Amino acid sequence: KVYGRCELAAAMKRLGLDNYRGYSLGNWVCAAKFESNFNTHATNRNTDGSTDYGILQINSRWWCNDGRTPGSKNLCNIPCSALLSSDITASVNCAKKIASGGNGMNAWVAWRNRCKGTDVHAWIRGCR
Repeated sequence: KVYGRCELAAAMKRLGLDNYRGYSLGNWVCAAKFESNFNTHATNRNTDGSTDYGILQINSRWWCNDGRTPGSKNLCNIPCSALLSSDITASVNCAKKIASGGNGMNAWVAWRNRCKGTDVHAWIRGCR
């Protein structure tokens, strides 16, 4: 799947992501095109023996299982798969918990690349 920006972003609101660890959802939204381009089934394999997955584009060897990655942890104890689904909320639910770490959006430098220091409400406006 691949979700439409607004069609998708008030969905995060549903998850209250907005102000998840003080994080405005636009910042979240962003990461999705930048790290997800809002594609549910988009998944990027690394030259590090693993792929980030989902739209979230998070690394398996630390979070999910696709039974593939040598020495992977899957601390999410879940399917790497269950996330690229045309309904990301699941991955979201895991991604969200994953921010419980100190680092924050930092873990998506792509975020720090784009989403960091940027006008995140630039997403919010003109969509209910």
